[PDB]
Amino acid sequence: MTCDKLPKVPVPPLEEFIKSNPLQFAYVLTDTFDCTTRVYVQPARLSPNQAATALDIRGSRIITNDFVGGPNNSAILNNCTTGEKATWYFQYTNLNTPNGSSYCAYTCNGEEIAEYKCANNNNGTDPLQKQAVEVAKKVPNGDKIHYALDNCPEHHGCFAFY
Amino acid sequence: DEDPMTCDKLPKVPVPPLEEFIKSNPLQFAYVLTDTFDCTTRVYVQPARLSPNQAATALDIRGSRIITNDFVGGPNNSAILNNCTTGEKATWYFQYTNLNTPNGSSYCAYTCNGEEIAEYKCANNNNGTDPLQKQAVEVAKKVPNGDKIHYALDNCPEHHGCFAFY
Amino acid sequence: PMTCDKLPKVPVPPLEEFIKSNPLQFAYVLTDTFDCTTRVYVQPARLSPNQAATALDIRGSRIITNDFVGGPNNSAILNNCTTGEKATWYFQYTNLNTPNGSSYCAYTCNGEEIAEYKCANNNNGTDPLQKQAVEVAKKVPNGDKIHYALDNCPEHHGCFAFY
Amino acid sequence: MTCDKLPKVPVPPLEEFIKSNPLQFAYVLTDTFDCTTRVYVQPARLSPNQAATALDIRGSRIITNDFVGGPNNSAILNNCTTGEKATWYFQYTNLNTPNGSSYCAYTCNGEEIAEYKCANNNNGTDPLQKQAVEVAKKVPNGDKIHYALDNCPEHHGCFAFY
Ligand SMILES: [Cl-]
Ligand SMILES: [Cl-]
Ligand SMILES: [Cl-]
Ligand SMILES: [Cl-]
Repeated sequence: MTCDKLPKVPVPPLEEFIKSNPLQFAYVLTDTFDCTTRVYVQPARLSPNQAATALDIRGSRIITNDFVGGPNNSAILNNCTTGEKATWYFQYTNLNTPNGSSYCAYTCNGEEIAEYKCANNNNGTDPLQKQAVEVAKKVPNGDKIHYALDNCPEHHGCFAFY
Repeated sequence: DEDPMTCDKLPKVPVPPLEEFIKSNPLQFAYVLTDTFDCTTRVYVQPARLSPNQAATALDIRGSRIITNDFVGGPNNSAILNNCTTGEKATWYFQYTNLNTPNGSSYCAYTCNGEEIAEYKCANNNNGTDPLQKQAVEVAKKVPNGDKIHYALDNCPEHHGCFAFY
Repeated sequence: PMTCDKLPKVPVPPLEEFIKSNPLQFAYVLTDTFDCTTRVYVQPARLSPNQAATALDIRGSRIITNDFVGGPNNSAILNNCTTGEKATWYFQYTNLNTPNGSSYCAYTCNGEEIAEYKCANNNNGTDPLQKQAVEVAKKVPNGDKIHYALDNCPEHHGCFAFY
Repeated sequence: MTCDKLPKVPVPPLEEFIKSNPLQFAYVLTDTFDCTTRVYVQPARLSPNQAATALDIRGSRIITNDFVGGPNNSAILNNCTTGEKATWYFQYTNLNTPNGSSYCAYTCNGEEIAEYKCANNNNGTDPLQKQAVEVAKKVPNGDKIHYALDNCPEHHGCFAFY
C-alpha cells in the first residue's frame, strides 16, 4: 500500500552479494539506473569504518555509495561524490539459488517510493521478482517503475559492461 | 642479476586465481604510465553467471568515470584484455603478484608495444609499503618508454565520506 | 640561487661545441630518471625544415629524445619527441672542450623550485665549476633531491660509454 | 652473387659519418631496423680503445654497437648489451654530397646475408642506393630485404625521432 509499509527483509551478509556479482537492474523507478550493472565491493583493507560499497555502472560512468547497516533492517548509503545519505530496505532477497540471484530494494519519500532497484543475474526469471515489482508499482510514485534494459547501448565484446 | 632492459623481457608470473584478486578488492594504483590511470581504484569482478566465455572483468574507477576490460588467460602467463567500450584487445602480464599477505596485497602489471612499455599499473591496498613494489617500479622504469611511469596518487580529488571512492 | 628562477643563465654554446663533447655522462641529477645516463647531441636532419638539434638521453636500451631551440633569457626550449611537451631549460654554467674535457650543469624550474637538474661531463667529474654549481643548486627548493647519479650502474659488455 | 663476394669499399673517416647524422634506414633485412634512425658518436674522451659507437634508435628503444676497423675494409661491431661481435662491410658509401648522404652496409652468414642496412638523409634519392639494393636482394637470404619506412609511428613535433 504505502512505501513506509513495504517488507523489510534482513540485509544478507556481504559475502552473499559478492557471490552474486555482477547483477543487472531489470526494473528501476528513475531513469538514472537504466542500462545499469551493480557490483558490490568489500571495504578497503585500511578503511577504519569498514563500510562496503555499492557500484552502479552505466557504460563509462559510475555511481558509488558506501553502505552500513541501520535500524529496522535498513542499509544507510553515503553517496561518495556528494555525501548525500539515503535509507534503503530490501523488499526481498533471493541470492545464490541454483537459478542465480535476485533482489528488489527501495528507498522512500514518506509514503512515496523515491527509488526502486530490482537486480538479478538470471535475466529476470525469479518468480519473487515479478510479484515484488507488481506490489511496488501500486505504491505512490511506483507508476514510474519500468523495465530498465530496453534499447541499451551496443556491446563491444564484454558480456555485462559496455 | 641484471635487470631486463626491454618490456618483452620483463618477468611474467602466473596469473593468480581470480579469488585472490577478489579478496584484495579494492586496490589503488600507486604507479602508472599514462595519466589515464591517475587517482584510480581497481575492483576485480567475476564473470556474470550467464556469461558464456566466463571472462572476469577489471574495473578501473576514477571518480564518476570507469574503464572496463574483460579478461581471459592466454599463453606465456598472459591476460588478454578486451576493452568493453572499444573492443580493443591488449596482452597483459604480471611483473609480480603478492596478494593477501599479512601486510595486504600488491602487484604490478604491464602491457608492451614490442620492446617498449605501453601501460603499467602497480596496485596495492597497503599504501605502498610492499618492498616488492618498490623494486618492480625501479625495474619497469628502465625499459623503453618506462620513464613515463610515475606516482599516481598525488593531488587527487577530495572525498565525501567514502574511503576508496570519490 | 636562493630560488630556481634566480639561478645563473649562461649563453647556450654553439651546437658544434656540444657535438665535440659527445658523449657525456650525468654525474649529478635531481629525479631518478637520468641516473646511469649518457647524453649525445645530434644536429638537425638535413631535411628538417625547423633545423632543431636533438638531445639524446641514453640509459641502457632506453632513449629519451628532445628536440631543442633557443628561447628568451638564454633558454633552450625542449620538445619531447614522444609527447610534444615543452620544457624551458637553462645552463647554470658551461665549460665545454677545455684541456681537461667538458662539463656543464643545466636545469628546469617549477616556479621557485627546481624540477630537474642535469650535470654532465666527460672527465669523470673533476671540473671544479661542477662541484660549486652542485652546492648552489642543492640549496634551491627541491634541490635536496640532487644526488650523485653514477653509483651502482649496470655492468658493461665491452663498450666504454653504453651498456 | 653471394654475400662473401659483395663489394667492400673503405670505411669513411668518422667525421664524414658525424656530418651525415642523423640518417634513416630505407632498406633493411630483419624487422629489428624498421622505422629506425642512425646516429654516429665519437669515442668518449676517457675511452682507452677510442672505439666509435653506432646508435640505432627506434622510437624509445636504442641499440648500441661500438665499432673499430678490421681487415678487408671491415668494421667490427661490439654489441654494447650482449658483447656479441659482428663483421660488417660497406657495399658503397656516398656521404656528404650536395644531395646529402647515403650508404648500404651488410654482414654475412657465409654466403647468405645476415643483416642489411641502407641509410640516407635525402629520402632515398641517391641512384647508388637503388642499384645497391637490387644487387643485395639477389644474394642468398636477400629476398627478406624490404622497404623499412612504411606505416611508421606518428611524430610529436620532432623531425627524426618519435
Ligand atoms: Cl540496489
Ligand atoms: Cl592492472
Ligand atoms: Cl642536460
Ligand atoms: Cl648500418
